Amino acid sequence: RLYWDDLKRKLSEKLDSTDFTSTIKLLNENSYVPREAGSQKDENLALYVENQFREFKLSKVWRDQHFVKIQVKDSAQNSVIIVDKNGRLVYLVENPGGYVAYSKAATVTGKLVHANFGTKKDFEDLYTPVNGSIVIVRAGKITFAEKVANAESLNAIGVLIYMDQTKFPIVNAELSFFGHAHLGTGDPYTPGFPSTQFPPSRSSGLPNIPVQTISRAAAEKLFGNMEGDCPSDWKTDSTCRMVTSESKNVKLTVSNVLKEIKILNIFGVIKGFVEPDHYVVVGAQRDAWGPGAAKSGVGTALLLKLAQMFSDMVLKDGFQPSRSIIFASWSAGDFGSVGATEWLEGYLSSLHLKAFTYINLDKAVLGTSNFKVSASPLLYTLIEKTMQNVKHPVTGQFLYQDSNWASKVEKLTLDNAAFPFLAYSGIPAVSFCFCEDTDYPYLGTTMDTYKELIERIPELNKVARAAAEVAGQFVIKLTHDVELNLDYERYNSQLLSFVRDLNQYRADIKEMGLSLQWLYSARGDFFRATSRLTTDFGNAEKTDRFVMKKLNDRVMRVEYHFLSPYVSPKESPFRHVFWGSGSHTLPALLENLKLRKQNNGAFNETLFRNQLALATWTIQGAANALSGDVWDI
Amino acid sequence: LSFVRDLNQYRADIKEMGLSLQWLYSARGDFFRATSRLTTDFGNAEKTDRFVMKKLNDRVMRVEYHFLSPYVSPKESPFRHVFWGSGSHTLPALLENLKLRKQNNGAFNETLFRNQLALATWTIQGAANALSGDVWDI
Amino acid sequence: TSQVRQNYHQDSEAAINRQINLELYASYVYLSMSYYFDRDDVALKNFAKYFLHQSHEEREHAEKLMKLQNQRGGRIFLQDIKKPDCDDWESGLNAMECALHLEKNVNQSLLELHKLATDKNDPHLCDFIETHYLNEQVKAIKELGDHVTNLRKMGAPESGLAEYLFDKHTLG
Amino acid sequence: TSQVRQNYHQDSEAAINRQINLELYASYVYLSMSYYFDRDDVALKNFAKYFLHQSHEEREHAEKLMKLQNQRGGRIFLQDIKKPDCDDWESGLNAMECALHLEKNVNQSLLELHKLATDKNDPHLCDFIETHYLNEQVKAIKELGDHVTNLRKMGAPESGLAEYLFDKHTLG
Amino acid sequence: TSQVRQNYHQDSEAAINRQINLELYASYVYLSMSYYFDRDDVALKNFAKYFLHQSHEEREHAEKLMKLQNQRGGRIFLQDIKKPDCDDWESGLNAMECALHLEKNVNQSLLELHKLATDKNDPHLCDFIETHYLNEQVKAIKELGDHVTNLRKMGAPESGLAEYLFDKHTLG
Repeated sequence: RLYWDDLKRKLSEKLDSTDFTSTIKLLNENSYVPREAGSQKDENLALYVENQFREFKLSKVWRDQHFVKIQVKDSAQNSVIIVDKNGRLVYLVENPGGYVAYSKAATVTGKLVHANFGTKKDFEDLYTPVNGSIVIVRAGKITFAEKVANAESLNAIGVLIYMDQTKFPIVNAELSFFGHAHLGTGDPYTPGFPSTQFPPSRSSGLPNIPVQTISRAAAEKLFGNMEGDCPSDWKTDSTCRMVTSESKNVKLTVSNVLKEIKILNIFGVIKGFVEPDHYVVVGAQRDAWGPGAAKSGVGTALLLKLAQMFSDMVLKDGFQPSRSIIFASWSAGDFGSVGATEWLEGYLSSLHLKAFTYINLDKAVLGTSNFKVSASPLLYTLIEKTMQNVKHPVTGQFLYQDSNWASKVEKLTLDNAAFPFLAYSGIPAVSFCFCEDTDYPYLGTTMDTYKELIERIPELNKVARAAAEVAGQFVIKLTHDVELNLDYERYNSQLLSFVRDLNQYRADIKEMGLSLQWLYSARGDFFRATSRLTTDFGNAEKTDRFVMKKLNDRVMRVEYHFLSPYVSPKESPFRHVFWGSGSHTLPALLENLKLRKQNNGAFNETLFRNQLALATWTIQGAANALSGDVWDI
Repeated sequence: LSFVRDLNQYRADIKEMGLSLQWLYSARGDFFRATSRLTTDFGNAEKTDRFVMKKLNDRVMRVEYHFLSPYVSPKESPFRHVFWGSGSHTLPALLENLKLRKQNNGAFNETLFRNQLALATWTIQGAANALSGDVWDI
Repeated sequence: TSQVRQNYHQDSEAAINRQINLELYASYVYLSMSYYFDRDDVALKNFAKYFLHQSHEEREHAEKLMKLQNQRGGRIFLQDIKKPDCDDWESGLNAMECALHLEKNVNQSLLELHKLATDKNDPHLCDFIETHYLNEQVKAIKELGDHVTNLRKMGAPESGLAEYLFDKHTLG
Repeated sequence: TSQVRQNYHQDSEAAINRQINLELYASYVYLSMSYYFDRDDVALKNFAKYFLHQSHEEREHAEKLMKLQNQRGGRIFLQDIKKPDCDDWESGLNAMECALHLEKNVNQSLLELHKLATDKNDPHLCDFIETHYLNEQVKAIKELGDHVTNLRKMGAPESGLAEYLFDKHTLG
Repeated sequence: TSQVRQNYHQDSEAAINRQINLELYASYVYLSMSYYFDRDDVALKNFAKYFLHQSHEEREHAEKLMKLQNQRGGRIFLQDIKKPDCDDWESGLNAMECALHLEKNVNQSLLELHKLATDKNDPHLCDFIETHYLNEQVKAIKELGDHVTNLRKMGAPESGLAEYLFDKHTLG
């Protein structure tokens, strides 16, 4: 067993002589260049990664194979067409190079209406009714899946998406791009039974309208046939317009088809010396529509180098992780973390007893200016201590520069592989990156190349190196300390913050005959439960692996006990009342209640009483799950 | 065994529906393996080492719960135990739906069965996987 | 519906309108290139003549597509002709490289058009594209490739002598 | 500054660029008009021929202005060529009326250009406009006026016979 | 990769090289046949002239394919030209029958080439094969069939008089 100081030094010095750019460049070679999930090139890289793991001599390397239905574009072209309502003659504007996976295959003709980013707010602020019209929106702010849903929610009949030059200062205006519009993760077409025969989807999160990505040039050509200046508030090109002329409307034809593919998740593992049946999981997306250097290459490179380093530290330098470290190369990430989700779904309710943390490595390097982090609050302390002794690659200062960084942390979103881990599986998760206030413009394009990457970021090797150090320090701390570096006390602030918000309606809870007393008591009981647990840790003999196991297991279950037990994972997979999606999340409870200031019928008093109940029960349950022995109350 | 033994009394009707029972047999096999490994582990454990026993005992303590179907809400159907609970998610329900296929009456529900078959298989696999221990042991 | 229309898909009609615009755009690019070489500070008269001829050929290409649209009973829909990507074409070599890129883009559009015509089982339109456009594009691309190669081998763009002599011997 | 430039005001240079765009626009209007008459449901081949010729003349007008810009040491700056105001020109008479309006607009632009050249004491530019443009516009406007008059007197646009016979006798 | 290459599959490139060899082989077969009829013990000068012309046509066919390879940015790869199957062609009739068999073999190769071009969605290559090769093969095969028929009906190969008169009337 080594000292944390030595492990820190060892990791750092191994990192110093590590060549990241070579690997990123290597992954950008023609053997791997265009690696859409399931393709032979994806399969090539999968084989290469797998071989590398074998050369690193990890305890065991294996395959997690899955068959899934994705959507690819048909031999028939998707098309964007302008129609003259006079005589109904059509003019072809574009056959897009790209497409949007999970779009309804259909042909729709209507008026075209701009809706900015297609955010929920953008739609309400519209002075043009979207109903029965095709909508065009800029990429960014929110996922394609959300834009489609918001629009579909207002009865739009189709969606176009372009990259405006203000948000995406790309010189080539003919650039086409890719994404998906499945409002979830995993395979949307997952019949619980094999079939020839065709069953409907139900609560799939799939679009019922066609959605399609277009080049900025094609959008500006559409603007050429539209009227109305865009609000300066949108801060967009002067090109932009709002609505088709009276005599014209647009026709969209999407003919994407379902294809079944064989994806491979490639796994390596360094077994733990004390509790090998518990793991930290480190993963990266291996697939990409185009070259996907930043989208896929960076992550996969870090995955490979981290795997190599840790294998060397165990075999040469005497590092002895208490718990196991699993390295995961995912496929079909581009379709909604499909690879990751399929694997997660094998262990719906059991995984949280083995995996205590997931570290995502996707898009860790996109810029230089900033260091962003999204994570479970359970990892805020680990993250903080890690930023306090990792240096900025350009700047030289420690990453930790703001004592208040934790309150400004944004939550994991659906397009992040870290999301299903936390919100569906109840495993604390963290994603982080070096970046700007600007999205990396080339993501999802054929311009996401190494050359492009090394050009916007000439210090690529140093920056990737800093990204590896944070992930590496995470992984060491997590498998070295006898306690788990999961700060369960953090959820007191979260509950406090939530009740603090809720208490801004102590009046409206009166006019409904409701007391919030049982909820306050749940919050109090959780506080007590954490306090008792901290005391127990302090009074425990750190060398007694039996008592530590028992205390650590309690910590490992905190996250999962915030998954609502009162909703089916099939109907709503994202059960986490803090971080998931649906009417069972604390945020939903607040939004339903904010709709009570308006005397409009949007408020749903009944729903709220149920939400209040389920929240209280969930929180009580978590407090009770943490308290320990049934005679201690 | 008893349950599959019963189910196998329809290996014909599973043909006329384009279905294989192969993934279910494999789940049953995997559970068998998982228990065998666990018994071996107990035998090889030092009965005086409360840490290793804790770990093995905790695995035993979770067997029962992993037969609660993870695919049904406890509010809609509280009795989730696929052996002992109530509803369309229990193994018995799967059999009863299938026994309704000898009558050419519309009571049989082929679609439901394919879902039942799936959920059962998944539940059983999950339990086998939950019992196997360390993820590198497979 | 037009009394002459037969086996002519609305998608093909629209694609023909898009191609008309592209041909007109190509005409405009070549017009711009031509007069760049007519500048007193560039002064390569045979480059200017070569590109002006290419410009006029593209107008003929556009006109033939407009004729085709009417022949098949489709309706011509025109859009703005975008200005060329560049104002200053830098050198004879750079202009040739831009022309090569342009002709390859136009070819790709024509191949997409042919794929559509094939998908809609329109053999008349397939034959029209093959006869009047596809080999013309292959010849144009080959010629521009040859020109680029010669200019590079001669030492362009650095060698003003190279572009001068190419102007006289190849384009004269 | 260009080694050839002399007595050529920056305002004149800009105005010449605007005129180049207008000439190209006029070429496009006439191109659109021409193919309208080539439609199977319009089918007046001499109207089509007449307007196609007018279109080609406008391209020549644009080219001569581009030549002038370079002759004087100005720099050509191109902008998008806007699509014509109309897709369906309705009748022979209506197309002639649109052409008349177009040529009068172009003439007004040329007169404004001449006024600028006069204000900047540029007699070479004045003479260029007078020689190559002003009388051509007067002749074009007079011809279109004559055509409109004849079509009206013959009974157009209601009389399909009038436009048919005008197509044969005046434009044939 | 060649700066001109576009939509040209490596399989098509290879197939074009194989076709070049076949055309050269056909040229050689016809050259051999020609000089057989120039032997003092055969002495049919119009058979000799006919086959020599056919030989030269095949060289032209090969050259056009070499041109095509370069036009599309492929690279010519040559192989040995195999000697013809026969040294002594026996009679005018037998030579015609061999030529018929040869042209049908060449046609089959061209049809396989077209099938490949179709599979790779290469309409330029399809059109090239159709335009320059497929009907030429159909005409050649028909002509040779006609010749074989006439020689048989006249009494060849037994009748030396038949081949003599065919030489004068059909090939003269």
